Amino acid sequence: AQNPNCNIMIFHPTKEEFNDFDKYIAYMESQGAHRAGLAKIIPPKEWKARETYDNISEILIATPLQQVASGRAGVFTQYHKKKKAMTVGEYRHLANSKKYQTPPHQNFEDLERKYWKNRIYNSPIYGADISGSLFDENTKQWNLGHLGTIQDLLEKECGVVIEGVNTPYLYFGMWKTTFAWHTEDMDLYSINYLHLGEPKTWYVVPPEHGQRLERLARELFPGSSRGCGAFLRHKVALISPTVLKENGIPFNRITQEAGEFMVTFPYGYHAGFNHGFNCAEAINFATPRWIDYGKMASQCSCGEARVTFSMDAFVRILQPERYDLWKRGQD
Ligand SMILES: O=C(O)CNC(=O)C(=O)O
Ligand SMILES: [Mg+2]
Ligand code: NI
Ligand SMILES: [Zn+2]
Repeated sequence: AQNPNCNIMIFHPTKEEFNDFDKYIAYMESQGAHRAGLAKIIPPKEWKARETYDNISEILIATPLQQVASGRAGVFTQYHKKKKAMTVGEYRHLANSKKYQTPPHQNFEDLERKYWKNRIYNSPIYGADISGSLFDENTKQWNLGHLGTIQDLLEKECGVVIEGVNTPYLYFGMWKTTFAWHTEDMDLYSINYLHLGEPKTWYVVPPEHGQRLERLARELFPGSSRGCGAFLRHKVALISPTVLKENGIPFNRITQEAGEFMVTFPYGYHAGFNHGFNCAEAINFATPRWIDYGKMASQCSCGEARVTFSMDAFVRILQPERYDLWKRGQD
């Protein structure tokens, strides 16, 4: 069995190997990459996502989210308070202000220590989940707006034709902005490209051990667990590496830098934080190997997780018993 310790693998495709996205994903899995839950892909040196970022300040962040924490430094939840709209130029200036900017630090490790010590005492503002793309239309390789759609994958594998669309999302981050522990909707893959700015640190639990993280989360967030049988779908809970290590939960960590892709694999729980002002683009995708994960994915029916239009069909076709109850949650 390849990668039996479930280490995060790093790939360096050549420009030739960068042509066929599906084939490269399947290659990485042949090497055991999925066992980690997360892989890094460094593009060939010849590739570029677009020519310059010199003209992005006019993108609007219609609903910036202030991420307010509750709990203790290593075990906390965050709620998202909606803020007034601002442009990316306005948000970048805010990120760089004395109140929000990255503190002085020695290296990524020192910064990680400072994040876990101090995150809860601040409320950074995240421009998350903005429909759009920063890939040039002329970028033909690994262009996250030109991927094969999940609807088409389901049609190709299973013969069924369904409504829905699959588009990318932009994320504008600042120091301490946080993504809580989650898997993707319907335990899909994700791919994330860091277009510019400061790094993003990721934590990940191997898919084969995801249920160990779930059991810990039920113990650490006991009221949330009674409220919902899949409350990590709410995307609000944080657990630090120190707490994971104290509880024996297998995990890995890695830092993504500008110019690099990350892939998350079906049922790979992940969480993380941004080092400073940055912009990422991400989208969900599927392969044939996902279908069985999609059939088994948990679902939030308490009503909190409230998701996209396109998830309806995935539930309807892959999980027809749950359909009914899950849709009561969404309506
Ligand atoms: O970048 C972020 O804030 C969160 N991204 C993801 O969870 C992802 O790409 O799957
Ligand atoms: Mg602009
Ligand atoms: Ni994710
Ligand atoms: Zn729920």
